[PDB]
Amino acid sequence: TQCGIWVRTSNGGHFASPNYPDSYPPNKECIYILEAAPRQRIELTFDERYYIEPSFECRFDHLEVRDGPFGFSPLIDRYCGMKSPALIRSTGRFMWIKFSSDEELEGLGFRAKYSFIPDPDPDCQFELSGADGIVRSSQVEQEEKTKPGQAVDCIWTIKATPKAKIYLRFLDYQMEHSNECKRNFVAVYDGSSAIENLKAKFCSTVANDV
Amino acid sequence: THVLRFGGIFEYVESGPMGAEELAFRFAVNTINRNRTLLPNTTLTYDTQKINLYDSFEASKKACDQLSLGVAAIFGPSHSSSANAVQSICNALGVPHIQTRWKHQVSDNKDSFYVSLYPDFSSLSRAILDLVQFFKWKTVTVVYDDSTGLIRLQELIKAPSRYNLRLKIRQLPADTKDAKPLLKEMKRGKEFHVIFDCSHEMAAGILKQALAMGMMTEYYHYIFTTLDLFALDVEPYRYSGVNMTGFRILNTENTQVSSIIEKWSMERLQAPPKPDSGLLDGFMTTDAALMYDAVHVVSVAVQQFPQMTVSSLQCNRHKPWRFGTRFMSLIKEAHWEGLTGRITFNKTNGLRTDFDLDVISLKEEGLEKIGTWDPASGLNMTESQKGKPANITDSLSNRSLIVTTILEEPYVLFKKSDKPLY
Amino acid sequence: GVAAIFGPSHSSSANAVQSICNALGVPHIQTRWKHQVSDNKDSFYVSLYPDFSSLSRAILDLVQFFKWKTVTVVYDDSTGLIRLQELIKAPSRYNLRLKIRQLPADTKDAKPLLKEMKRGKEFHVIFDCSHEMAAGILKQALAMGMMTEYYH
Amino acid sequence: QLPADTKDAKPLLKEMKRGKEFHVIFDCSHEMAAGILKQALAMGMMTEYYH
Ligand SMILES: *[C@@H]1O[C@H](CO)[C@@H](O[C@@H]2O[C@H](CO)[C@@H](O[C@@H]3O[C@H](CO[C@H]4O[C@H](CO)[C@@H](O)[C@H](O)[C@@H]4O)[C@@H](O)[C@H](O[C@H]4O[C@H](CO)[C@@H](O)[C@H](O)[C@@H]4O)[C@@H]3O)[C@H](O)[C@H]2NC(C)=O)[C@H](O)[C@H]1NC(C)=O
Ligand SMILES: *[C@@H]1O[C@H](CO)[C@@H](O[C@@H]2O[C@H](CO)[C@@H](O)[C@H](O)[C@H]2NC(C)=O)[C@H](O)[C@H]1NC(C)=O
Ligand SMILES: *[C@@H]1O[C@H](CO)[C@@H](O)[C@H](O)[C@H]1NC(C)=O
Ligand SMILES: *[C@@H]1O[C@H](CO)[C@@H](O)[C@H](O)[C@H]1NC(C)=O
Ligand SMILES: *[C@@H]1O[C@H](CO)[C@@H](O)[C@H](O)[C@H]1NC(C)=O
Ligand SMILES: *[C@@H]1O[C@H](CO)[C@@H](O)[C@H](O)[C@H]1NC(C)=O
Repeated sequence: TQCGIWVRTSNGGHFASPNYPDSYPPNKECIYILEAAPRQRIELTFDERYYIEPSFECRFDHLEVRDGPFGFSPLIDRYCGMKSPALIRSTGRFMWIKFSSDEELEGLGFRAKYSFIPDPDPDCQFELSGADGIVRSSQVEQEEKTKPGQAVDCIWTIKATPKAKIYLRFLDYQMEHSNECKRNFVAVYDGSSAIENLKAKFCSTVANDV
Repeated sequence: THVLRFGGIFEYVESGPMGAEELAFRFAVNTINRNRTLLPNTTLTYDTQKINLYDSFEASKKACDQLSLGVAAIFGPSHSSSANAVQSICNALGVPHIQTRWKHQVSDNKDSFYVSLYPDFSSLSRAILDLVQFFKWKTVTVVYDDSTGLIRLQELIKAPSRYNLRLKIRQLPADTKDAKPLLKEMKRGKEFHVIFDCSHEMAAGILKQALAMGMMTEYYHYIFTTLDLFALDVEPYRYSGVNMTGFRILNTENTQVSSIIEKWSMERLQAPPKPDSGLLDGFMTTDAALMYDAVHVVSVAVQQFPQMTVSSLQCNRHKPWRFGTRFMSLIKEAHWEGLTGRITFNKTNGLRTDFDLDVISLKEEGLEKIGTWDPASGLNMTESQKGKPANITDSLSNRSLIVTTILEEPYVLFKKSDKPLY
Repeated sequence: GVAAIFGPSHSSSANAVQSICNALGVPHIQTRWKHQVSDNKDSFYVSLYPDFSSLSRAILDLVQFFKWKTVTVVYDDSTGLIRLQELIKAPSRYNLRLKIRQLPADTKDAKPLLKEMKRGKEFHVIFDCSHEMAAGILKQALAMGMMTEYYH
Repeated sequence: QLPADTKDAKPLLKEMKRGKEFHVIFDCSHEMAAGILKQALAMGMMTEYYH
C-alpha cells in the first residue's frame, strides 16, 4: 500500500514500484490490480530502469504477470534481473501484478504503461450496507443479470457502517459438486480483488465462518 | 598473390618420427596446395621448428626466428607454459597466434590476437553436468591427474552449491600409472559413478587396472572428459556390462571426413606399434584433428584478403604488423566445416564455445553414438528405447479396481471439512 | 650484468623469466606463489612464498581442531582451486561437506552470493581472497546479517 | 556343460549371469580352466560376488 503512482487513468496508471525510483523498502506485497479498462487492456511496456535482485529461479525478489485471476494463472516467467522485460499483450480483462520483496535488497524497481487498444473477437452488482444483510443465491436468478446455464462472475459487494468490522457467517451452504474447486466455489476477499487479502475459499461440504 | 608462409612450433621427438600435430600441419598445407579450389592463385609454405615443450625461452627464440624470417601466423607450441610465452610475442608484434590445445587464460590478460580451436572447458563442463543429471545421479567421484584439471572442471565442482549432487574429488598418482591404491579406496567407498579428467593415454591405463580389480562390472559407470575416447582399444571391455559414456567432436559420420582419415592412416606408414598401450590404431586423435582445422580456418581468412604481404618484424625493435588488426578480425569471423564439425569463434574471447558434440557410449558392439550435445539446445540424447532385443518383464496390475459406490448415510457419505479433498 | 633476478611475481610473467634464468644460469628468486607444471625441468629458482602444499594442510588442520562437518570454501579466481587442492580433496578421506563457491566477476558485489549462503545455513566459511578483497567482503557481511555470534 | 572344444564359452557365461549363479564348480582341466577365466574376466564375472 506504500506503492506510489499506481493511481489509474483512462487506461494504464503507469503501475510502478514502491517509492519509484528511489528504492523499494523491505518486505512488501503490493498487488497492483490492472483494471484492463473496458474494451482495452494494458501491455506491460517496461522502462529501461529495471533491476530487482537477480538470483537463481528468482526465488528471491521477483515480479509476475499471471494471465488469469490468480493461482492457476499461467505465468510467462519470473522477471528478476537487470534487463527490461517484454512480450506482454495480456488478453484478459482481469489482471494482477505480484511484486514480492525480501529483507535484504537493492535495486530501485520498475515502471510500465499501457499499449493495447482493440476488442476481443457480467454486471451482477449488489451494493448494500447497514448493520446486517442477507445475500442469497436466490437473487442471482431473480435479479435477471444471469441466464440458466452460463458462466457467471457475480460478485457481492459489502460496505460496512463507519468504524466497523465484518464477520461473514454461513446460515446455509450447499454445493452441487463437493470438493471440486474448479466449477463451484465461494471465496472471501477482504477488500479489493487481491490474494493478499483472501481469508478462505470454500468448495467442500462445510464452510467455516470467517 | 604468392608464397604466404605459415609458422610452426612443435615437438622435438629425438628418436622416433615427427609428431602427430606436426604431420597434420604438413598434411593440411599439402592438401590446400594440391586441391586448387581453396586459395586458387595463392600457395602456402611452412616454417616449422622444434622446442622442448617446457622451456619458454626456447619457444620464444623459435618464435622470433620465425618472425624475423617472416610468417603470417604462429600455429601454437601447444603447452600451457610455452604457449603463454608465444601468445605475448604475437600480441606485441601483430601476427595472430592460432593454438589447438587448452590453456588457462589468466582472467586479467589483455591479449587479443589469438584463437583457440580446442573446445573450451567452460562449455564442456556443462556437457558433463548435463550427463550427470540425465543419468539421475546423486554422487559423483571426479578424478583428475594434474592440478590444472580443477580449472577444467570448475563448473562441475561448483555444482552441489546449486544442484543436488555430492562431489568427492580425487587425484591420480603423479605419473606412475599404477593407480590401484586409488581404485581400492574407491571400492570401499561404494563409488560407482566416476568422472575421469585425463588424456586417453592415461584413460587407457586406468581401465587396465579397473579390470585387474573388480571395477569393470555392471554397477560402475564411467564418464571421460577426453575427446579421444573412440581411439581406445575397447575389445576387453565390450562384454563386461560396463558403461563408458563420453563425447566425440570428430565428425566421423561424414564421407568427406572419413576419407581424409583413411588418407591419414595412409600417411601414417611411420606408425610405432604398441600392444601394451591399449590404443586401437594410428587414428587421427582430436589434438591432431584441430591442427588440420587450424590451417583451413586461416585459409578462409587469406581467401577473403588478397592484400597480404609478409613482413620481417624484429623482436628487439617490435612494431605492430601492418595488416595484423584486420587479418585477426577475419579469423574470429570465419566459419568452416572441418573434421571436428562447425568451427566458429566467440567474439569476446576467441574461444570455441559453440560446437557440436556427439555423445558416444559403450555397448556390446563397441562405441556407439547415442546422443548429441549443443550449447543452444542441450542434450538431444534420443535413444528411444525401441531398437533393443526382447524379453522385458511387465506387470499389468490394474489394482485401481473401480468400485461403483453411491452415497447413502451411514454407509457412504462425504467427510465434513473446510479444505478441498480428492 | 646481474647476479640475481627477483621476479615479476605474476603467474604468466614469472614463467617467462624462469626459463631465461635457467638457460643463462642466473638464479630467479620468486616471492609469490606460482603453479609450476608437474614436469617442468627447471632448477635455477627458489620461492620464498609459503607453499600451498603446506598452507592447505594448516587450513585442513584448523577445520579438524574446530570439529567442523561443513565448510563453504569461497575463492575469487580459477587458480584458487590449485591453492586449496588438499582441502577440496578432503571429503574423500575425512567426513567434511566441502561446498565450493566462487565470488563474482570484475565487480566487487557479494550481495547475491552472501544471501545464498545464509539461506543455505552456511556458518563456517573459508575465504580464499586477498586482504583487499577480504576488506570488501567483511563490510558486505556487516550490511547484511552475516555478523552474528555464530558465523565463523 | 561347456561347449564342445571351442573355448569361447561366453554364451554359457552370459546365461549364468542372468540366473544370478555366483557359486560355480568347474570340472575341467587346467588348460580349459585357464581359458574360462579369460572369458569370465572379459565378462563381468571376476568380482567379489563370484566364488
Ligand atoms: C562466449 O559467448 C557466449 C554466448 O555467445 C557467452 O555466454 C556464455 O555461454 C552460455 C550461453 O548462455 C551461458 O551458459 C548458459 O547460461 C544459461 C542462462 O544464462 C543466464 O543465466 C542467468 C539467468 O538468470 C543470468 O544471470 C546470466 O547472466 C545469463 O543471462 C543457462 O540456462 C545454461 O544452462 C543450460 O540451460 C538450457 C536450458 O534449456 C539447457 O538446454 C542447456 O543444456 C544449458 O546448459 C548455461 O548455463 C554462460 O553462462 C554465458 N556466460 C559466461 C560468462 O560464460 C560467453 O560469455 C562468452 N565467453 C565464454 C568464455 O564462454
Ligand atoms: C549401459 O550398460 C548397459 C549394460 O549394462 C546397456 O544396456 C544394454 O544394451 C541395450 C540398450 O541399447 C539393451 O537392449 C540391453 O538389453 C541392455 N542390457 C541389459 C542387461 O539390460 C546400456 O545401453 C548402457 N547405457 C549407456 C548409456 O551406455
Ligand atoms: C444502529 O444503531 C443506531 C443507534 O445507535 C440506530 O439509529 C440505527 O437505526 C441502527 N441501525 C439499524 C440498521 O437499525
Ligand atoms: C577440393 O575440395 C572441394 C570442397 O569444396 C571438393 O570439390 C573436393 O573435396 C576437392 N576437389 C578436388 C578436385 O580435389
Ligand atoms: C587468379 O589470378 C588472376 C590474375 O590473372 C586474379 O585476377 C584472380 O583473382 C586469381 N584468382 C582466382 C581466379 O581465383
Ligand atoms: C534432435 O534430433 C532429432 C533427430 O534425431 C531432431 O528431429 C530434433 O529436431 C533434434 N532436436 C530436438 C530439440 O529434439
